[PDB]
Amino acid sequence: AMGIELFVKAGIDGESIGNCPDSQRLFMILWLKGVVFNVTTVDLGTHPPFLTFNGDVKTDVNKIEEFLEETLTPEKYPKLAAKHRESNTAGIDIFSKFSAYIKNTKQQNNAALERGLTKALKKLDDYLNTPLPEEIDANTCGEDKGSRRKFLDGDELTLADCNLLPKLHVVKIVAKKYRNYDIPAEMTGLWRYLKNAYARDEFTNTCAADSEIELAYADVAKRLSRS
Repeated sequence: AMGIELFVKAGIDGESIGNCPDSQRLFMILWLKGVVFNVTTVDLGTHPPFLTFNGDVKTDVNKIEEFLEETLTPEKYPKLAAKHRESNTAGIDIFSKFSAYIKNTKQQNNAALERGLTKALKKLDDYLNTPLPEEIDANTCGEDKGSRRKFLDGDELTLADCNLLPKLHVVKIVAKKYRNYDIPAEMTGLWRYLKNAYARDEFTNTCAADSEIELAYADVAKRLSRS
């Protein structure tokens, strides 16, 4: 861990964190590992974020994630992988559903696309509200016999969170700005998940500005013009 330089996307200001979920993903991982590293916002354009370890460039985001978990190990660094297989697949279809929802221009399809995103969101809400086996044994579940854990896998942030949280945040900001869509408040688990993230510095200080995210989708998202 002698040399760790992280190159994330830069915002319109040229210095701030720009909208790039993959960037926030790796940023959060390094932060949660407690390792010494440097961040440099650069104009990556369409190029993905990357990092250099001891001068050697690392590429991909999934491959970079595997390297960091395999290199920064106990006892000096905490293992950040999720213990439950289900935690790594919750909400995987959300971003895809959201993108098709906000990229649509025909009003005749809006309703269906919206239900698509909502259903994807409810599945994620369901997992977060269903107590994990540990909580059931521990009797760590609420009076509603409902899960009250803070994140996907448990009460500690994991690689699954570093991957999902940035996309989920983007979905919330953009879908609201360009469709006036709100993640229903009845999805108590999902909202409790999001609020917990906003309380942790590792997500807050690695997060792009609401205006930055919105401006980023100004061309991507389309207005429901055609019937």
